[PDB]
Amino acid sequence: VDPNQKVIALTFSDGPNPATTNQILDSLKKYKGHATFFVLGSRVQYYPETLIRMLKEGNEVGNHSWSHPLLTRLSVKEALKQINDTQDIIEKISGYRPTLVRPPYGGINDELRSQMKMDVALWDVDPEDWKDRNKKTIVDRVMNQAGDGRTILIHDIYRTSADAADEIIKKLTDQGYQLVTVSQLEEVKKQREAKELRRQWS
Ligand SMILES: [Zn+2]
Repeated sequence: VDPNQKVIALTFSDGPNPATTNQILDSLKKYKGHATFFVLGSRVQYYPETLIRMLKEGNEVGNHSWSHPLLTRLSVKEALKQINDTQDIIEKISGYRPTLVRPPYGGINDELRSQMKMDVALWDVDPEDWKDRNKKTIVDRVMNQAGDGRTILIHDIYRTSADAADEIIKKLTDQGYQLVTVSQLEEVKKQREAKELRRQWS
């Protein structure tokens, strides 16, 4: 990944769902891009093959809880169980340990932050594809807001979202963006910031 060229992080919450997730994985593979999938533990348990596929194809996997409660409605113990049960199923299937967590609905507090011991990964651009389940509406909202360094949220459980994601992936690729994982974007930002180190010997 070249930090001097455009980067963007496409991210997908709520899968795996083979019919839609596999289509998105196909699009990413066709256009030579990667993404980050924030998965539900319950769905990993239903669809272990899709977890393996997304990892095999170079995508990053994050934790999106077991069954999608608002974690701030739970006790800390119950919320940690949602997260840890999801770590556990991912580990049991794949041997992979996610480092990124995306709390359902963005809901988090300082106590959960400190106790989860994971990197909280939210987003910058949200076309609300759960609300406007319409391919062109989703595409246009994303493409109008896309820019270097941004993180896009799509929910990979709807047909219109998978169809929109294919078009978004194509258009961003045509525009010269590198489609990177969340962790790769973090690294790019650090590489760009590190240019300031050169001031020490200028
Ligand atoms: Zn979700």
